Amino acid sequence: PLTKTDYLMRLRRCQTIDTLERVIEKNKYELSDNELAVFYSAADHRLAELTMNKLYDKIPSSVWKFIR
Amino acid sequence: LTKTDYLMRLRRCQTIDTLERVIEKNKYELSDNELAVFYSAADHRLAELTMNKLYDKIPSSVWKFIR
Amino acid sequence: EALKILNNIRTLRAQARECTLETLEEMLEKLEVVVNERREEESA
Amino acid sequence: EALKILNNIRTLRAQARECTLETLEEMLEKLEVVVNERREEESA
Repeated sequence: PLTKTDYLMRLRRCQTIDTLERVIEKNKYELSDNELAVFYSAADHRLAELTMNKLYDKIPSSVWKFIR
Repeated sequence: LTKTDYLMRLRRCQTIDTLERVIEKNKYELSDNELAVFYSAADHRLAELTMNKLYDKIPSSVWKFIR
Repeated sequence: EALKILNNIRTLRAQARECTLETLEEMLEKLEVVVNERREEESA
Repeated sequence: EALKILNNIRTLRAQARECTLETLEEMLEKLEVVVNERREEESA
């Protein structure tokens, strides 16, 4: 099955969140639902490393607090 | 209804097998939205029945022993 | 709301079988972050 | 199952507000136990 890193590859390109909110919105409808669980990890990851302008391989526990 | 309320009722239950039975009967009859809170009391009772001690709040240690 | 359904240790295991371990750690880390936010808020 | 909500930080906070803290603690300690169990399972 598709893994989180794969989704993250594509989402790494998604910039300024507004585009991300759009891409996540575009995904949710048509998404596998079960796979969506893996995709959500990439959404949060990317959103995390975008809110902070740093690129993490693994998101630190410290970072999650800053998400809106 | 609150969890303690369900826990009061389930507190009467003995020998786990009887609890499994009441829990089994509840699954198909309950409000679903309400059922979730019953599950909280159900775990509590089963825990405190698994160990033969009555905890007001369940210690993290016991959850491993649950079947 | 519908988060409350997860407070069932048997059902937690069930739904857990179909998730891989590396995701489980993320969910857990998501969660503790959330309750730590309330431990400070509510309790403190 | 309904776990997909758990790995989504935004709504996770939200739906957590509508639950009490004393349950959140229960759920978390429940979750932590479950994930610890697969660590041994997979292993090596």
